[PDB]
Amino acid sequence: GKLPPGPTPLPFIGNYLQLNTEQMYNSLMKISERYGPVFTIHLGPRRVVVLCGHDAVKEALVDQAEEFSGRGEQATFDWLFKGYGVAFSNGERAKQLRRFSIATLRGFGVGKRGIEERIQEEAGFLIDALRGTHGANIDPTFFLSRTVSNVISSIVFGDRFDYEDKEFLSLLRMMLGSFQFTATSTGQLYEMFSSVMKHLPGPQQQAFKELQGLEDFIAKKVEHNQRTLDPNSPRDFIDSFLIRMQEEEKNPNTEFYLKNLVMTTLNLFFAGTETVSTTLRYGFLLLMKHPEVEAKVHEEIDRVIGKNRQPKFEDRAKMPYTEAVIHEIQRFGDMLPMGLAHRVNKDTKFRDFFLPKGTEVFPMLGSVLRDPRFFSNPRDFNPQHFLDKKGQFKKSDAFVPFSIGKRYCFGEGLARMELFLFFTTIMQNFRFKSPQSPKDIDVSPKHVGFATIPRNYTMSFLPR
Ligand code: HEM
Ligand SMILES: CN(CCCC(=O)c1cccnc1)N=O
Ligand SMILES: CN(CCCC(=O)c1cccnc1)N=O
Repeated sequence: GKLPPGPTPLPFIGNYLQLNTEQMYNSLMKISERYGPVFTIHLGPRRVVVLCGHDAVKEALVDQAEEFSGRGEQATFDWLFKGYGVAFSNGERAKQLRRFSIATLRGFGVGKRGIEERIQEEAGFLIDALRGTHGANIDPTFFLSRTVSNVISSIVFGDRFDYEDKEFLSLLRMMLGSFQFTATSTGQLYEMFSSVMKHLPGPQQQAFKELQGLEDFIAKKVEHNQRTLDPNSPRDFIDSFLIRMQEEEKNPNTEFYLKNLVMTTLNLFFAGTETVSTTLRYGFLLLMKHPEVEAKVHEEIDRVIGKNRQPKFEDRAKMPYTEAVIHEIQRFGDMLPMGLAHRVNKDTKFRDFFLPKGTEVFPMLGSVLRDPRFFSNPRDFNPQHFLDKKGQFKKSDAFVPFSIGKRYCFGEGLARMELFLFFTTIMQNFRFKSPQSPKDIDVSPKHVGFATIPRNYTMSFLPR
């Protein structure tokens, strides 16, 4: 029993005095610099091992992939999921749900021509919607989120929602509110002190109501799908999972049952909406602070693609600049700064430390995206980070916004395709005008915590 070094905690409050709830990333970088790249923290009463920089994250999550593939505690969410659903499960449950969720999303077209066509189909509606604003200043938040969510929604529910469906707008707010809550100083405090904070009035109460709203909605859709299920012709992710529950009814230890379906579906609908939506939203702001970057992306679209032919995922090979920009938006944007919490599944020897079974591990993916050894200017927006001196696309080992190892984001293929298609389709059609000159636009985050949330803004879409 020999743990990574770390600051001496106080009872219950843990390392609270050294952890500034407003910028947790800075606090943890300060502690790493003091104690070393691998260190122990007390997040309220919870003992956690933290990993800082590429080497430390990669050594754990890759070199010891099997030991570090457990899912740790996440207080904003555990009260609801309770260890069910793909994203929140462990061991055997995680393997089954993951394997099926992957096979099933491939079956509806993910990673092939079919999802490409669904994204092109949905982008079309966004085009119509944005033209329909006639260059007025709009908050792009829900314009983007409607379109993004409709891709995953098609797959998981069988049909897109209408843009004017008021229940659809509601659900989107639920996702937006609860996602942002994990970025706030209150979200951070909650992670430390949930056993008290759950019973107190506060922004946490609204996050709970939204997460509950999302669950009740998925439950209601699953009930409807049961009542009308055709077991030889599945219309969606829900049907396929239902069909698989039928087939596993004889196995009293199956992971395939209603709770795991509701929770996994919740995971896909939520994960499939908010991250891509937020990445787009941050990217637009970044591109209006950098019109010379927007311009070069424009000339690349104009040259490889055209003013009208709709982007296909193949075009990216011939567009290293746009690809560098997109990746740079993901690296700069640092959507999930701690990823999702991990834990060791067995007693584990890591460097010269011993991590007993169940030890919680926070991979600092943000410390990797901003690791100075991999990025010439880690703290600037610089597409040159993903370009060689020939102007060709250059991959980086520190490019980890989807995490790495056994639990890596299996939405990765889908996200990359959406980001490329949606950036390129939108920018084909419109240039972005800010009601502010490039130099007064603040690209620093509104909230940084378990998510990175861009500042509110408005913008004009001006047609080409
Ligand atoms: C820009 C978009 C996205 C980013 C930045 C992102 C990032 C991440 C990260 C950092 C994790 C944690 C993996 C770990 O435990 O280490 C994760 C997990 C996960 N993501 Fe995403 N993701 C994105 C899009 C999506 C999409 C579109 C889906 C829907 C298919 C999705 C579904 C999932 C699921 C189901 C997990 C849990 C996997 C598991 O527990 O084994 N993600 N994602
Ligand atoms: C409420 N939500 C919590 C976790 C979602 C998640 O794991 C995620 C989010 C963005 C990208 N990939 C995964 N899941 O339903
Ligand atoms: C917003 N984000 C959730 C971040 C996961 C989280 O809540 C957490 C908690 C403790 C340590 N690491 C991540 N996913 O949608």
